[PDB]
Amino acid sequence: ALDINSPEAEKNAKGARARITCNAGNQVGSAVAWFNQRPGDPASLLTYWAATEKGVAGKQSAQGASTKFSMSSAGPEAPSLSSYWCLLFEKGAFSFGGSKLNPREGAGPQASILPPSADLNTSGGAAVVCFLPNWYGNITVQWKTEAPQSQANMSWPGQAGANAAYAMAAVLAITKGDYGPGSFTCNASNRGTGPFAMSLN
Amino acid sequence: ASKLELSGPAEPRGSKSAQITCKAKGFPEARFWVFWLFQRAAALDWPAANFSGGPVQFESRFQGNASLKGSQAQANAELNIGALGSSTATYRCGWKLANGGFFPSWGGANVNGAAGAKAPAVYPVEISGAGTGSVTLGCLVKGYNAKPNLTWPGASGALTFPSELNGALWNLASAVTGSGFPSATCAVGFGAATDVDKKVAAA
Amino acid sequence: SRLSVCSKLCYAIGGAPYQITGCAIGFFLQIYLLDVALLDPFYASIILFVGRAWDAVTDPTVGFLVSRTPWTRFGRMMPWIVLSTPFAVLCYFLIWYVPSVDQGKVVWYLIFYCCFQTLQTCFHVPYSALTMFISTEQKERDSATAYRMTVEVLGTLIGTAIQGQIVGMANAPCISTEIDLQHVSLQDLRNAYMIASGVICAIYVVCAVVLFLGVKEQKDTCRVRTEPMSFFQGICMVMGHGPYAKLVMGFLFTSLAFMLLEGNFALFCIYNLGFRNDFQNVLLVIMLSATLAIPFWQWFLTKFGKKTAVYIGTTSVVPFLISVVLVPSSLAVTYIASFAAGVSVAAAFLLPWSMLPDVVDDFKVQNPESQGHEAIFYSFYVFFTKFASGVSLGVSTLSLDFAGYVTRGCTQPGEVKLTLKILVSAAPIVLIIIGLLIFISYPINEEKRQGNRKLLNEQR
Ligand SMILES: CC/C=C/C/C=C/C/C=C/CCCCCCCC(=O)OC[C@@H](O)COP(=O)(O)OCC[N+](C)(C)C
Ligand SMILES: CCCCCCCCCCCCO[C@@H]1O[C@H](CO)[C@@H](O[C@H]2O[C@H](CO)[C@@H](O)[C@H](O)[C@H]2O)[C@H](O)[C@H]1O
Ligand SMILES: CCCCCCCCCCCCO[C@@H]1O[C@H](CO)[C@@H](O[C@H]2O[C@H](CO)[C@@H](O)[C@H](O)[C@H]2O)[C@H](O)[C@H]1O
Ligand SMILES: CCCCCCCCCCCCO[C@@H]1O[C@H](CO)[C@@H](O[C@H]2O[C@H](CO)[C@@H](O)[C@H](O)[C@H]2O)[C@H](O)[C@H]1O
Ligand SMILES: CCCCCCCCCCCCO[C@@H]1O[C@H](CO)[C@@H](O[C@H]2O[C@H](CO)[C@@H](O)[C@H](O)[C@H]2O)[C@H](O)[C@H]1O
Ligand SMILES: CCCCCCCCCCCCO[C@@H]1O[C@H](CO)[C@@H](O[C@H]2O[C@H](CO)[C@@H](O)[C@H](O)[C@H]2O)[C@H](O)[C@H]1O
Ligand SMILES: CCCCCCCCCCCCO[C@@H]1O[C@H](CO)[C@@H](O[C@H]2O[C@H](CO)[C@@H](O)[C@H](O)[C@H]2O)[C@H](O)[C@H]1O
Ligand SMILES: CCCCCCCCCCCCO[C@@H]1O[C@H](CO)[C@@H](O[C@H]2O[C@H](CO)[C@@H](O)[C@H](O)[C@H]2O)[C@H](O)[C@H]1O
Ligand SMILES: CCCCCCCCCCCCO[C@@H]1O[C@H](CO)[C@@H](O[C@H]2O[C@H](CO)[C@@H](O)[C@H](O)[C@H]2O)[C@H](O)[C@H]1O
Ligand code: NA
Repeated sequence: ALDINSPEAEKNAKGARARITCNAGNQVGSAVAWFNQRPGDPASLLTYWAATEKGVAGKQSAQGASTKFSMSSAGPEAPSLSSYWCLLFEKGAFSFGGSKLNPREGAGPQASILPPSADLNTSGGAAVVCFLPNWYGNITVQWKTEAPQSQANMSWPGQAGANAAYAMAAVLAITKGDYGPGSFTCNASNRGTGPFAMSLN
Repeated sequence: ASKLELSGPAEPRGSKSAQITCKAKGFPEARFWVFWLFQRAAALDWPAANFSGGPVQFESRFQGNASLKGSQAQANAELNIGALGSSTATYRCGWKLANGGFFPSWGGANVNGAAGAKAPAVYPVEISGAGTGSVTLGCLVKGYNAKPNLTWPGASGALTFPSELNGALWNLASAVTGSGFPSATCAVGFGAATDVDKKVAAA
Repeated sequence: SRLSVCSKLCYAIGGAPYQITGCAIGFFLQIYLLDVALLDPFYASIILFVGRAWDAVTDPTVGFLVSRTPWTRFGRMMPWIVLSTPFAVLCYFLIWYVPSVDQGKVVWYLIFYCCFQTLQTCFHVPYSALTMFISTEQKERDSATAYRMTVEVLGTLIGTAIQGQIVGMANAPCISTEIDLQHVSLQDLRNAYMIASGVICAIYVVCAVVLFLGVKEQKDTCRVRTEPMSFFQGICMVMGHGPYAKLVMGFLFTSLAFMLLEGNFALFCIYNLGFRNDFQNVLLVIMLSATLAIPFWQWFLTKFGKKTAVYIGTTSVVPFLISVVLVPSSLAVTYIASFAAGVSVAAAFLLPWSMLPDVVDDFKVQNPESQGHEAIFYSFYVFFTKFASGVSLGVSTLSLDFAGYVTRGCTQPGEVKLTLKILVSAAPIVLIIIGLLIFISYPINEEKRQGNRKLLNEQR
């Protein structure tokens, strides 16, 4: 086949300019297409042959000779904030590489720990909830039941429309029989030069 | 205008055979190839393509798992999926331009390869107790097999997380950052009639 | 006070580039647009059609405007050549140049192709008028026309050789499509086409300044002031003639069969015969065969009768064109059939000019009052030939688009491989059959009556 690599899965743009790069495992002869895909929508054609638009606003331009192709959006608005894929049509086995844009904001994480309720404790289970509602970047969550644990489920939304901050839900499922290990702590590590620890006993 | 329309979501059980249709309007189907694409909330794969007047090509990964047919009397391309287990994804159908090799128009169908259908359980998680500015509550919905829509009574500060797979069921969390706490309730709704609403108390 | 041999040679050298490009373009522009410019075949079809139709439209209008051009100290034709060559040698190089434009390659190619054909017309048609202005002697003008023709043919050979050995040698990548599924690059090919365009432009400038140096005007002042200006009425009167219209339609249909053949033949040789690097050699074999066959067909026309010559000449390529779409792409068979095709091209182009003086004598016998008898014939022939060849090339490339042509494909789909075999063996065969039937309907019966008309030419 042929591999198409998009190095940056997430990119930061602030209504100025964005340059998305696609790399190829073989010289494709400038046979590269670029697709726009909003979440919940099918991929839509933007550029074929790496230099030709197909009924798109003029801010979406594309260049690239061989083995390194680029798509530039010099007018990036809220419609431009979506995912973009790069396809090569040099070989029989077609390929993609995905990439997404993100806005530019500040920083500052928040955390909150919540014990399982009595209704859940009655029905043979205990789910401890760790909420990280507003932060920017990437974050890591560790569970400490006086010892590290790696049996929790983690979920992350997209980006907030207004606050422009990411969130994270960590659910730690522990049975009632194993519900005596001491205390439960949720620790969040971000780019803040120190972890945020919230604990219950 | 060229447009392809696909069938609705399907929920096969384990290793059942699922057929996805793709009807095509606005162009002769026999002149252009039809390509199928694979997206499991990630980058795109290419399963196969079918020419409506002859040969059908498959990628080596999907050889024996996918079967492509084309009915030119109704211009409908059918993709048949056999064994499953990790194929719960979005299968897109799009016609290739017969000149270059790219895809101008796209469709999209959903496939969920799971088993079971149960009612969700709602737990109104609250704060164990502290004092620092505004308060943050929570609501946990665990143990279902559909797409819910968690809501709050007229409050727009909520964050509803994407559901995650646990066992063979789905779990979802919701967070609300409220300043004052006179009274709050969490309302959710299940794909089926299943739907209830539980208030959030203290401690 | 006659024309020098060096002056006539400079005149012919200056006239060569005209058809040269008209050949280089007619042989390689379809391949350049489909495979190097990376256009849709629909846009390539509309570019070819609109460009050739604009050339056909601009030829008589430029002729009429130059007929209204006054006399200068530089001449009546030399200012047109000297102010048409520098724009043309830029427009030609801007044809063979892939633009870095985000949208609208079609507009770029249409504008620069139509501008180049307009400026080539403004070069050529005053040069075509120049043969009556170089000298007042009929024998000197005939010798200059013979030198022009001989150089024109050698220039077609030279231009085909240059383009084939510049852009047919550089290897290029392909695009393996799904049907194919079981070191140079595209920029190198674009650079090769730009190099060929620059070389042909340099030859154009050199021959233009040679034509300026070696040819004067001698203050002819359009000879006798009396001349006919009834273009449409004269064309209708000429087409009302029996043998004249018969030769017009026969020559036309034959030139349509051998002008639809070339543009589809480049694609046919490169995609149906396995000759990705060898179609240039096939084209040079065809041109060399035509150059060899021209004295042979002169001897055949002088030996075995005029009518039988055009019977055996234009219909000789029919079994070979049937054979090439019926063999598994044999190298030697294609080479020998290309030799026979060059022989038939030489016959199809040489023989109507051989048959023309008999028709002219018959028209002079039937119509004693005649002014510009050929001047309307070659014209009408050029206009209809160019328009029909444009329409033919456009319809053929649009048929390739409807068949599903794959841009830079390594293996074409079956519809395209059928369409390229049809377009080199069915439509040229049909048009050659039509031309043969019209030549059967040609009533002068070669010289058997024409010499008797020559006896009437002795009467007048
Ligand atoms: C299987 C092989 C496939 C093969 C392709 C066939 C190919 C040949 C491609 C050819 C180039 C097209 C040639 C069209 C130009 C024809 C004119 C020509 O090349 O003919 C030479 C000479 O005979 C004419 O003299 P000209 O008409 O130029 O001057 C007359 C002036 N005047 C009226 C004032 C007396
Ligand atoms: C100036 C002269 C111009 C002459 C141009 C003449 C070209 C006309 C041919 C059109 C090209 C397509 O030729 C085509 O070949 C295939 C043969 O398998 C057949 O095609 C048939 O099957 C294919 C599927 O594979 C489909 O396109 C369609 O169902 C049907 O057309 C038809 O016979 C013909 O549509
Ligand atoms: C001698 C030529 C005769 C032409 C006379 C008929 C002209 C009108 C026929 C139109 C039929 C379809 O025409 C077609 O329409 C679509 C929609 O805009 C255009 O757009 C098409 O090409 C682009 C790029 O390849 C792709 O997005 C896709 O293939 C399609 O959208 C094409 O450029 C045009 O070829
Ligand atoms: C001399 C013969 C003329 C024959 C004309 C036959 C059609 C030739 C190709 C026309 C389509 C391609 O050329 C195209 O034209 C128009 C302007 O002219 C523009 O077309 C574009 O306009 C705006 C962008 O501002 C877009 O909203 C529109 O969707 C797009 O079609 C493009 O800039 C150019 O790419
Ligand atoms: C680049 C420079 C080219 C070399 C110099 C220019 C060419 C020099 C002459 C070429 C050699 C002979 O050229 C060839 O001679 C024969 C003579 O029978 C001519 O043949 C014709 O001559 C005259 C008309 O011109 C008639 O008697 C008759 O129609 C026929 O015999 C050809 O029209 C001519 O092409
Ligand atoms: C008109 C004057 C002479 C002009 C010719 C000048 C020399 C041309 C030679 C170079 C042409 C391009 O390079 C060419 O590439 C193709 C590759 O398929 C090959 O082409 C050759 O393959 C074999 C080699 O015996 C033969 O069938 C045949 O001679 C030719 O088809 C040769 O490797 C090379 O001749
Ligand atoms: C029998 C008639 C003979 C006529 C043929 C001979 C006349 C023309 C001379 C041959 C020139 C061949 O042209 C050859 O093309 C390749 C392109 O891949 C060039 O290669 C290079 O060209 C330019 C140089 O700046 C670069 O932009 C390009 O990247 C590089 O590939 C060679 O430098 C050139 O030598
Ligand atoms: C080697 C034989 C020489 C024969 C005589 C020369 C004929 C003309 C050959 C010139 C080839 C030019 O080759 C080309 O040049 C320039 C940079 O160098 C680049 O071209 C690029 O720059 C120009 C700058 O105006 C822009 O139009 C555009 O951004 C792009 O086309 C290409 O990368 C290269 O393909
Ligand atoms: C050296 C190898 C390359 C050879 C290339 C071809 C060489 C030239 C071939 C000469 C063929 C001449 O073919 C024919 O000759 C006669 C003159 O004799 C001319 O025919 C006409 O010329 C003049 C001017 O119109 C008039 O006298 C009259 O109308 C008629 O005789 C044309 O030229 C052509 O109709
Ligand atoms: Na000519």
